[PDB]
Amino acid sequence: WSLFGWGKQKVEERNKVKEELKQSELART
Amino acid sequence: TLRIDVDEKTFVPTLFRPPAPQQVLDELRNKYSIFRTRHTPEYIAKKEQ
Amino acid sequence: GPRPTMSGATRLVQKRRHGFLSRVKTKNGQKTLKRRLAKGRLRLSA
Amino acid sequence: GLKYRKLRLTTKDVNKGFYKGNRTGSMGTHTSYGTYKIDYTKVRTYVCPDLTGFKLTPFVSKTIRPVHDQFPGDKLGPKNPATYLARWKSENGLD
Amino acid sequence: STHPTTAIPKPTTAVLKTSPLAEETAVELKSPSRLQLKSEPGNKGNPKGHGDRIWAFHHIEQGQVIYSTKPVISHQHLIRQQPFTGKNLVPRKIRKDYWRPLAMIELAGKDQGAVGRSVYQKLREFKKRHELDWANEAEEGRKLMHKSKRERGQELNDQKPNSVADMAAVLAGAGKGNLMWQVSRLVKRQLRRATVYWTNEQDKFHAREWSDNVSHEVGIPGEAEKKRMPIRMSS
Amino acid sequence: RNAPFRVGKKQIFLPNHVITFVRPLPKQPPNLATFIVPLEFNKLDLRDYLYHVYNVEVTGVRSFVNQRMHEQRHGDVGNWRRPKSQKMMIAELAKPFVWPKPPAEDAREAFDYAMWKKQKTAQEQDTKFQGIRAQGEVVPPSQFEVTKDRKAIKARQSKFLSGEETWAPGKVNAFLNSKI
Amino acid sequence: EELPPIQVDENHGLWDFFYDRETVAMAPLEHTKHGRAWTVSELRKKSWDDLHRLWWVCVKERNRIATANWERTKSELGFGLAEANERD
Amino acid sequence: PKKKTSHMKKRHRQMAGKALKDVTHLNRCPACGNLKRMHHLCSTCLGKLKGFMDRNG
RNA sequence: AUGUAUUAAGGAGAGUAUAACUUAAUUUAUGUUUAUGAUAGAGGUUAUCAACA
RNA sequence: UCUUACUAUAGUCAGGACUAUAAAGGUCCGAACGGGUUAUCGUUGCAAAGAUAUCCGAAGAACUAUGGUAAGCGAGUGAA
RNA sequence: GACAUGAGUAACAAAAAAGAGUUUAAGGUACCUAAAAGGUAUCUUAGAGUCUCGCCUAAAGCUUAUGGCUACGUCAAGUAACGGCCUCUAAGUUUAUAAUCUGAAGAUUAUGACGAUGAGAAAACUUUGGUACCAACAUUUAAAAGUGAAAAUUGUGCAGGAAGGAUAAACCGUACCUAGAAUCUGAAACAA
Ligand SMILES: [K+]
Ligand SMILES: [K+]
Ligand SMILES: [Mg+2]
Ligand SMILES: [Mg+2]
Ligand SMILES: [Mg+2]
Ligand SMILES: [Mg+2]
Ligand SMILES: [Mg+2]
Ligand SMILES: [Mg+2]
Ligand SMILES: [Mg+2]
Ligand SMILES: [Mg+2]
Ligand SMILES: [Mg+2]
Ligand SMILES: [Mg+2]
Ligand SMILES: [Mg+2]
Ligand SMILES: [Mg+2]
Ligand SMILES: [Mg+2]
Ligand SMILES: [Mg+2]
Ligand SMILES: [Mg+2]
Ligand SMILES: [Mg+2]
Ligand SMILES: [Mg+2]
Ligand SMILES: [Mg+2]
Ligand SMILES: [Mg+2]
Ligand SMILES: [Mg+2]
Ligand SMILES: [Mg+2]
Ligand SMILES: [Mg+2]
Ligand SMILES: [Mg+2]
Ligand SMILES: [Mg+2]
Ligand SMILES: [Mg+2]
Ligand SMILES: [Mg+2]
Ligand SMILES: [Zn+2]
Repeated sequence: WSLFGWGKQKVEERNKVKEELKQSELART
Repeated sequence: TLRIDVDEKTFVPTLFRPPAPQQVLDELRNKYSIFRTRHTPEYIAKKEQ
Repeated sequence: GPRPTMSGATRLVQKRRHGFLSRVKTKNGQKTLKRRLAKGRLRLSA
Repeated sequence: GLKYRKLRLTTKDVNKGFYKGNRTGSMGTHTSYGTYKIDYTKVRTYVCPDLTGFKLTPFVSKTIRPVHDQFPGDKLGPKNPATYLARWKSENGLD
Repeated sequence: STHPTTAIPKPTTAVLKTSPLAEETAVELKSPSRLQLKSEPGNKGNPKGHGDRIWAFHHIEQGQVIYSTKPVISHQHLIRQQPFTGKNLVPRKIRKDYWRPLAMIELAGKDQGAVGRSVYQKLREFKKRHELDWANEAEEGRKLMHKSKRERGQELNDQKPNSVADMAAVLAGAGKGNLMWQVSRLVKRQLRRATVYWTNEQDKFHAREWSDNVSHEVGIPGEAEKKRMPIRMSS
Repeated sequence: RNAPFRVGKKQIFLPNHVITFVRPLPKQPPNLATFIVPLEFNKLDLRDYLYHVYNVEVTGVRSFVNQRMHEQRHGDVGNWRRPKSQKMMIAELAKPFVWPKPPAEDAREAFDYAMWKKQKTAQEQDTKFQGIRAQGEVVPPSQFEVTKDRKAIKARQSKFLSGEETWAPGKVNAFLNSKI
Repeated sequence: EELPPIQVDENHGLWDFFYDRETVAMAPLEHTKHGRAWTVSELRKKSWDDLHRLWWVCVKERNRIATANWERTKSELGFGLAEANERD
Repeated sequence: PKKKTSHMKKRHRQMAGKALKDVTHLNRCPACGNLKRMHHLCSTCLGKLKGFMDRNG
């Protein structure tokens, strides 16, 4: 996730990486 | 658009009047382009002379 | 040494001397254009 | 003057009678005392039709898949002047 | 040598409270002047009609105001009414595409031009005390002293809201020697009627309260002929 | 069908222009409408384009051209050129039009302003550092903002010195088969 | 900034540049809820009158997207320039 | 210069008697105990007391 | 660098889906062969998952 | 676009004194402006021709601005 | 091409000049405090302002040019309170036409076109040749007085002082900088 590609993508693409990070934190607990 | 509207057929060909105002053709293509292939008989007649 | 020969220079005299129309319109100016054109110059004049 | 002198000259650089337009079109003629007479035969108007009740929008639902036209066996399928004249007879014979 | 005042509550001669600092209202600080206790002040030594109407023009972009006795401003007004408020902030001339009539004040007396020449003086003396001696905006309101000298000069130019507050004050008897007062001294006094014409209805709301002797009308005479339509709130 | 002005005779049925309606300036009256129009647009066109397309009457139009900085074809490389200038027009509406005020920063969640802000500050700090390098300078180590990795090594330092935890040799430095 | 706001005509001609009358720009999540472009096949069944009226619906639709892009950038609303580039 | 100065004769000029001297005149501050220069006022207590006399008085 | 073949007017300015090029800046159709090719699915923007003529 | 001469169109020269004039003078003292007399500094300079003081002309053969013409086998311009 | 030496040396000296407070944003430290935070103080970077002092001042101020590697929200039918474009022409230019001369290239003359540094109706509403002319100098003139323009009146000297045309609002310029304090020319942030 670059700093100049984070704003070149639609919200759906961005909001799909947050569920990836979110689902990665539920297994660490 | 609703599916009922996209499927409506309203085009009726014509033979004595153009499909649209003759002035519109000047906007679709450039009358003076060097890429014009459809010329008028009066023009070709002047070019052959 | 070098002198400040461009102090008080106007850009109207630049177009009248080294402009594009000063060259296409003269026999000797058409040579300068073709030379710069054959070399690849982007700035044929001015 | 070193470098800016070499850029293309614009109207926002010099003022001593240098004029350059933006290709906005000639809307009239110049008078002999410095005024301008607008010839309204050259002025352009925009023909916008009444859009009340118009149901077509610039988008088509993605449910309806994009399909092209077949025109089987007719090299000049969509441009065939025969299928435009023959189609005219059946549908609209008068005009 | 100049003497600046301090933002301290003071008494007003007007009928209304022009500013929150005002302590009292309609206070006699000096015996009525010669023309104050006069039922019909006259256009004694001035041209016919002079003083019947007063105009106010403002820069629609920057907010600079100019008061004039005639329906049109000239190069004199820009020099004698706009103090230096910073480099590139005092225009070199009047540009017709920026200056518009802000408002116009018309008195009931159609030949008592001496009352308008007084209203014009308090408006021009209040405007000088807004560009100078702005101690009431140094630490409150616009906070001109907390701004850079560049931004401070831009706010000092924006005298349009201040000018509309000088109208509600002057037209309510503010000032000492204001001729809008009418003292009978048979000792009851009242204010003379007036009418303010606005190009923008919303512009008359810069004054927190208007007096009871002023009537508000929309549209200035001669502005419609110029194809300039007035701005109405009700629409 | 009677326009307030005089209409031209050249009919344009399929115009390709894009008109942008921009916000006015803070002190401008509410009867001025600013637009970004093509460079070839003129005052007569906007007056006719605003009435036949949007049904907006205007008593006058003003236009001014905004130039663009000269640049290099490829940013830092290439010949020196100049983009096409921009044309703005201010129409004097006959009916006032007032814009809405922008939403509060805390109420822009529909646009994902939170994530957008973090990304904006990052680029703001990378453009500032690249300007500090353009002056022939660097940020001294004493001025670098302590990151999350430097704040966790200071909490461990106070936990080892205090005596809470007992230091032990690392076990994940390398996966050797000897284990000694 | 503390003046009584004027009454703007509800049916004003300039309300056509705005997607939402409160926020000029449309939320990115609701800005992508559109279909696809008309294919030449579908446009071959329409008369000049329909194709002439459907053209101006795009001219006014493109003006509505340019206006939103300027507001979103100038007012720092947030993201949505990737969702509008597909709509435009 | 007639010749280039060698590494030896340039290292003599740079470090022979030009070693930075360690400051040894340091004492603690009576009010707070922090290290300060001798005969000098604490910089952390000066600002704090200087600011303490500006609030209340 | 040489050889073979083919061809016989060249450049720039600005703009544009930054592999896609001209304000239509990724047009619309035909025929054939498609893994024994050529040299029984998913996918129209989550696109252009097809080359030749 | 420097500079020399010419050319067209324009501008500028505080104040005072003398002289036959209100205005007739390559007159006088002296600013602006134009020169560059002498000395000092500077000399990898602030400056590939500058600083300081001093000095000269300052209604004229004056000075200045924007254009134009004339130069490189022959030599353009040259109060030289 | 890289890296040494001189050398951490010279230099950062236009004879204007500084002093003490205050404040904003981001970030670095120390203490408070261990619920993260917040608070107090301090430093770095980028700003802002207050009180006092001094410097330039027919400027080192303001408004604008030539110009611009400073920046792009700079907004006009015309006059008051605007230029260009446009009309007219001077010095001149002409791969325009005609004629003529000429080793080719070309040159000459006439006409046309083009060419400002000049001339261009009205408006606080507007669309013949001294019966002369608008070079220099001097004088007079918008009536309370003085001063400076504008234009005109009269006159003086010789060095003897243009050309031509007439007489419902498009397009382009409008930002900033004027050289002692960040922008023009001098190779540059140059005491010119
Ligand atoms: K003298
Ligand atoms: K010849
Ligand atoms: Mg086209
Ligand atoms: Mg074609
Ligand atoms: Mg030389
Ligand atoms: Mg010169
Ligand atoms: Mg400029
Ligand atoms: Mg300029
Ligand atoms: Mg011209
Ligand atoms: Mg300006
Ligand atoms: Mg010269
Ligand atoms: Mg003399
Ligand atoms: Mg003498
Ligand atoms: Mg000499
Ligand atoms: Mg020496
Ligand atoms: Mg030494
Ligand atoms: Mg030494
Ligand atoms: Mg030293
Ligand atoms: Mg801090
Ligand atoms: Mg002096
Ligand atoms: Mg520069
Ligand atoms: Mg303009
Ligand atoms: Mg104009
Ligand atoms: Mg001409
Ligand atoms: Mg001129
Ligand atoms: Mg200098
Ligand atoms: Mg100087
Ligand atoms: Mg310089
Ligand atoms: Zn201490």
